[PDB]
Amino acid sequence: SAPRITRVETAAIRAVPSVLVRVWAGDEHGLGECYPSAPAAGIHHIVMNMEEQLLGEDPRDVERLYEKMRRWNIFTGGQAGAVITALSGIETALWDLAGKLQGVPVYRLLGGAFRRRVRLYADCNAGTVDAAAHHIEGGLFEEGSNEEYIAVAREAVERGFDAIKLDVDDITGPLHRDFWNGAISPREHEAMVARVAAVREAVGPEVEVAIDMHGRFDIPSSIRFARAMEPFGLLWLEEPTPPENLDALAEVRRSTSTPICAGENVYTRFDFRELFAKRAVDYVMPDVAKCGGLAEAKRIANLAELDYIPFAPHNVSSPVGTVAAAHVCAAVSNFAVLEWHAIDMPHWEDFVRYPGGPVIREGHIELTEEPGLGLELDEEAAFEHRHEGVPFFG
Amino acid sequence: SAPRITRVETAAIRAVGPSVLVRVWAGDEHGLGECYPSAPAAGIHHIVMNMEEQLLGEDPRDVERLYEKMRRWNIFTGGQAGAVITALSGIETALWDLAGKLQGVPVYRLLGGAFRRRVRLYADCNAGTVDAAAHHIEGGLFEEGSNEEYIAVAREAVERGFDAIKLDVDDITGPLHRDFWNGAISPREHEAMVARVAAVREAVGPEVEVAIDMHGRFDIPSSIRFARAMEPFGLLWLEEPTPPENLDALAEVRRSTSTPICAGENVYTRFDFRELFAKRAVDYVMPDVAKCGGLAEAKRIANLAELDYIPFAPHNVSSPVGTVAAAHVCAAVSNFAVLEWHAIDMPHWEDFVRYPGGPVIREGHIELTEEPGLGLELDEEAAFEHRHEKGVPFFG
Ligand SMILES: [Mg+2]
Ligand SMILES: [Mg+2]
Repeated sequence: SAPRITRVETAAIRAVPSVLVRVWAGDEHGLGECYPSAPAAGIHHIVMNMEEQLLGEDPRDVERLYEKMRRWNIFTGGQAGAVITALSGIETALWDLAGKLQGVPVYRLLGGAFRRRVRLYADCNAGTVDAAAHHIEGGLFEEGSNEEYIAVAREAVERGFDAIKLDVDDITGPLHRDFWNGAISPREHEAMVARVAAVREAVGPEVEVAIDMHGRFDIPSSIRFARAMEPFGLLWLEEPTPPENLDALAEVRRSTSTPICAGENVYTRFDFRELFAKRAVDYVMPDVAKCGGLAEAKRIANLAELDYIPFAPHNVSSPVGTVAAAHVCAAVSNFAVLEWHAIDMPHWEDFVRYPGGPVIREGHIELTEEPGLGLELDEEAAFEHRHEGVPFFG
Repeated sequence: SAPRITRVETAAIRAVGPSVLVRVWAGDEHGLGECYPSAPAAGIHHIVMNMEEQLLGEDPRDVERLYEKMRRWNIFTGGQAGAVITALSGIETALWDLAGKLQGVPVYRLLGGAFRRRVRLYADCNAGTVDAAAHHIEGGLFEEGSNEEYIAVAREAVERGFDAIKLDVDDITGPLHRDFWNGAISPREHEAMVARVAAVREAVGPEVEVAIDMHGRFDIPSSIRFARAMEPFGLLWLEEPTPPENLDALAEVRRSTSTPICAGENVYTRFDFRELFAKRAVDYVMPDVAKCGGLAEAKRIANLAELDYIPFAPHNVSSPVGTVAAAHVCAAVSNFAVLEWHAIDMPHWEDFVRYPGGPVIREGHIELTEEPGLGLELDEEAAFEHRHEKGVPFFG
């Protein structure tokens, strides 16, 4: 029927505040989500600014369409982050649209499906953190902070999960001497270990538990703290050091038996190419809605596959972004677990209408056979949660 | 008195591209900075604005501490590089300016001092051909006799007082380029390029310095074959033969020829230039102060290169505001070589700022004053006359 790109519109929903991107091929459209990065207003204008390049194009050639917007930003931050996260949502939409247009589920456009049910892992939060992921409410030198954690974990296993994840950082805490260096104090140190030890005993073994450090610390601290984690048999220790020098991560990884994980803050495929080269990790966790979309993500997984490195994507978006990734995780032979950060957000599922009923069930996500992404945004619901600048389509 | 930050405003002008202007206030006082023309100026705008809740009340004198505040503030919000970095770059400049006005000392005297007082520039002789993605408009490289048009400008620059010229040689959208996706150079497309080079060299002479940009569009084979050909013309350097992602590739090319390899306009932050210098991929380095991270960042970057005896020649595509700040840094480092000027084609470039003596540039050089904070002033008038309709609201 020779379809063509007709219009591209955005919208900002409040979740974990992500931006939705809709791409129309006449009466048809695809839906995309953009990792909640920097200001939503920003992603917005970046995405809309990509419309010219899109208009009049054929949706079925998404990979080509990707390289197009990507190379068009070479001199305007196309290696960057925001510009790419903005591209992540568009690409998803295109994938959604292409699948529906040809009438096939996205994963069949990614090489088929190695599996049809994807397993997840749930995050467990303490108080209230800010944009920099710092605890405004709660912390190491707190009180029922640990119990608060153990509780969330319990509910997580209860709700059907067998993989949990929690952070152990607090830089704006009283237990931290200086904000600028990455040093951990003797006392600050053992306080962390205890937080870990506690949850480990509560959940007992046979329950995968990963720990996040939000890349705040220095070489010595990271190393010290990592050896400490060894007797706990963690699924992994996330970003011990700052995301900018991968050589440091490698040095840390190389220093202990505890497995290392990162990827959340590395963008293009070219960058993971370097991450892998430095043998910097045991597990890779890129974010589909943030790194460049499903296509980019599959590649990254393919690269890791050559080294027998497990693929466990980072995900902190609505049911949309989450399903986008589910599709990727299904066409990748070396997938491990997909992240879920919504144990604390009751309305999460109201953002979309999924076939079976809920998206998540028994700790997994059961992908269907419907055409492309197989979703349906509930517009009144989404509006009921719209972030309030980024216009809601109209 | 305890100056604290009080207000942060933006504004998008029309330089070589829509560029966000940043103004920071600490009471009656303010500092001025200019962002690099990245993506939609609106995005740069918002990013900058979203940054205000982090500055209010801060002592704008500990500038470096504030960059790290915002940079680190953006760990999980695209702060590793690109847009967010170009944005902060503007805000950084402002503060570095504000601070100088407060302490009452020119900026270079805050960056460790000056090695030289007047900085030499180089003229890009492809300024008006500008495509948002660096592609060449209405024809490109080959055509009737473009070589003529280029020699005209080359000479126009020498006359203008310059002794350093920059030229393009890529026409990916031209009739002589077989495919837009691979980066192969055809037999005839190749001769076309060398022709452009030869034509300009024979015209201007051997003492004028000429560098050539490839806008990083080619594969290993083409880059290498073209580089080996650039050897006889004694170029100043050859800019980005391969795409800006893989530096190992850029390094592989550099080991290939005797033609000097230069790069750096597409890499942000000290952390990334470290890897660059690590791979020994450049003969020259050229980050962009209004894009990479700020004067401070740019100085660190120069220092890293100094270690390896590598020349520092920043990429410049901004108005008098960004441009001058760039010279402050050019002054505070021993390995400075040449700063870029990309406005030979726009008559009102100077009408944006009121500069101490007469104009800013004078005979291919920029002389620096002892006037606190940069030493320049926004001709609010001209500024607004050339505002940008698309949408970032002016200073109010
Ligand atoms: Mg994380
Ligand atoms: Mg260039």
